[PDB]
Amino acid sequence: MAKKFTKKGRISRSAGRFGPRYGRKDRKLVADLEERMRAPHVCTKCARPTVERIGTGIWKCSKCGHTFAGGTYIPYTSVGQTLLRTMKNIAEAK
Amino acid sequence: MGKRLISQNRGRGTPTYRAPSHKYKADLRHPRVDENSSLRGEVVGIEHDPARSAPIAKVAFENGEELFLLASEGIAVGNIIECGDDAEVKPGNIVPIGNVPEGFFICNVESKPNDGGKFVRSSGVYATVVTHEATRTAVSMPSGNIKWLNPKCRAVVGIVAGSGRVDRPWLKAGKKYHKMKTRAAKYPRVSAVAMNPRDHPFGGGAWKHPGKPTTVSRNAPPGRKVGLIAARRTGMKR
Amino acid sequence: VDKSLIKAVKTGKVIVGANRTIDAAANGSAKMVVLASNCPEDIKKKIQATDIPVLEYEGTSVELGPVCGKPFTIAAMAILDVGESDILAATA
RNA sequence: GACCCUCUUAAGGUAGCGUAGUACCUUGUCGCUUAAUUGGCGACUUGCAUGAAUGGAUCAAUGAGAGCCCUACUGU
RNA sequence: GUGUAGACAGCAGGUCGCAGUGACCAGGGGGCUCUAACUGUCUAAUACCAACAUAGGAGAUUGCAAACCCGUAAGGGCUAG
RNA sequence: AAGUCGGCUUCACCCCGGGACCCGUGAAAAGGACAGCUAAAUGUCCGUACCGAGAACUGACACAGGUGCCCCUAGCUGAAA
RNA sequence: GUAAUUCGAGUACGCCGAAAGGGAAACAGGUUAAUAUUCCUGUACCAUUUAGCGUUUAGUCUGACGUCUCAGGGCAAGCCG
Ligand SMILES: [Mg+2]
Ligand SMILES: [Mg+2]
Ligand SMILES: [Mg+2]
Ligand SMILES: [Mg+2]
Ligand SMILES: [Mg+2]
Ligand SMILES: [Zn+2]
Repeated sequence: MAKKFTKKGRISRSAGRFGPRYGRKDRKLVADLEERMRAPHVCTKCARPTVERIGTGIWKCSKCGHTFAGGTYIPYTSVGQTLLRTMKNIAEAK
Repeated sequence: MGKRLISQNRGRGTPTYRAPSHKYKADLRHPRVDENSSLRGEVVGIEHDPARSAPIAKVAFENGEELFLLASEGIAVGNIIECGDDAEVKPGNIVPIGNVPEGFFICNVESKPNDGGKFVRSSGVYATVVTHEATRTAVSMPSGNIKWLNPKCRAVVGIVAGSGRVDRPWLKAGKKYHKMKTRAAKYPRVSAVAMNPRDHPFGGGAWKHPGKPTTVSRNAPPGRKVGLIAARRTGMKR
Repeated sequence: VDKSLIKAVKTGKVIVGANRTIDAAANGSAKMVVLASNCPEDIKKKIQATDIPVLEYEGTSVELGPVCGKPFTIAAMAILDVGESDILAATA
């Protein structure tokens, strides 16, 4: 499907561009964060996966055109999720 | 006179320690509103601010003047903001902290009324309203302390955007170098024990050791408060 | 509301898409027009201007699509003639 | 050279490493490396005067860094 | 043979010399240790190193009319934070 | 003195468009465009030679250094300046 | 403000700061011992004022922008018959 994931070429992932440098821990952290960033995120108006990162904390929908501010590396954060959940439950209880 | 230290050089304000002000987009402050007024406005664009490494919003108000604003998370181009006393509680509006319910998150809080906002401004931080007495309200600051603010203070509801900025390690001197070009900080910094006895209280010797205790009292004169300034404790937790 | 659409797509006249629904509504042959919840507000102007009954759909167009039999997304759909279906009974 | 005692003017070195870039005695003793080695490596070690962010041990890739050995090469 | 082309790749036979990247150009290689992780900086004119820097780890002060600092003062740096 | 024609290629130059990257986000103002057309008149001031370097600069020199390799360069061999 | 200034930070109003940033408009040939998009021949172009003949949309666009990588078109140089 993607590039050759041979018997070896499978652990580094996107951190394979650093070669033999910076140690195992940092490379693993950067790699995992990169697979989270490259994910197919979902829109809020469209409800179609079209969201990609334009800048530091700026996101946009390719089809929908919608622009919004979010996380630096991921569109939606857990704390914002909790705020939405709590405020929406309070509103809906009224 | 053994040479002055880096802190005193920053005090003088030489060009090496001055912020490159012309790079920054604009100052962030709350809209100025007279007594018993409520102005609205809808976002026109979302923009990057080089002075904080976080997004900011451009909003055009009904009078005509547009202002950059500290962008809370979720702000999108098109939504209208209703800053004023009569605003409802929603993510984005600016309302007094006296009539904010307990448990709600806020940010860009002011010290005294009509300051524009001074607390809770870096990426992904937020504060909480705890209690509402008649004369004050206690909010838990992101540091972890309780602060007693005036009920007639303004603060945008939500949390500051850009959350998670420090989950990505530098892993190079080059990337951190590039960040420091748009700040007043100096990069890189020499360590005190590697200097000469003219330059620092810790310098000198045939081997690199502090020589004297690193904890310094709070009453030490300028040019000597180097190290652990008036520490209450030291070491990790055993 | 949900099982009637199965027969509306199986039998009778239906058209999928915003523009053909606009044409059917203006022509008036479309007895009823069905819309998804999160559709753009630019479409509701015609659906109110058109006398045709406006059947809401609680879901979003993204899941409206697959239930209608099409993998893609459906914003506004019209049924010109029901035939062997009773979605109109849901609307009128 | 244990362990009961000590000298305990606060306590008396845990993991590790160890003749070290730190070992005065000293060219310390044994093995591999040479016809022959105050050398290099490995082992022991009663450590004049090792030791845990005065950071300990080890470490792939990198080095106009510092030692020793093999092969090819040569007027050294 | 591929290709729109420029060109590129491959084959069969013959043949010369001591020698066919024939001149020019153009890595010697391997093994065992100590040391610094690495790329970087350094005594312009005797010291390019194991020294300095670095990412990583930890500690301390401060809720902003703050901590730290410059000025005799008026006022300022950090701070469009 | 001929002064007619075809073909191949084309950078290191011009136009146009796409993609990726950023805990870097990559100037401002004068000026110009959108209502101009015709006619005559006006367009002041300063520089302009020559060198720009193994002899015109700087190092006391007609100095093997430095400023300037700052910007450009034909045929063959060859990946190639 | 300072004992005081020719000294000192800030604020308001001005004004300067790029012969490699922005930028209204010209090319070929000839002529001298030494100057040439400057002089001469030919063919052009752009502004400000005056007079005549008409008119705004007046708020937007442009000037006006990073590093890397790639397709397409064109062309000076080059080569072949
Ligand atoms: Mg001293
Ligand atoms: Mg020897
Ligand atoms: Mg090194
Ligand atoms: Mg060091
Ligand atoms: Mg000027
Ligand atoms: Zn969308």
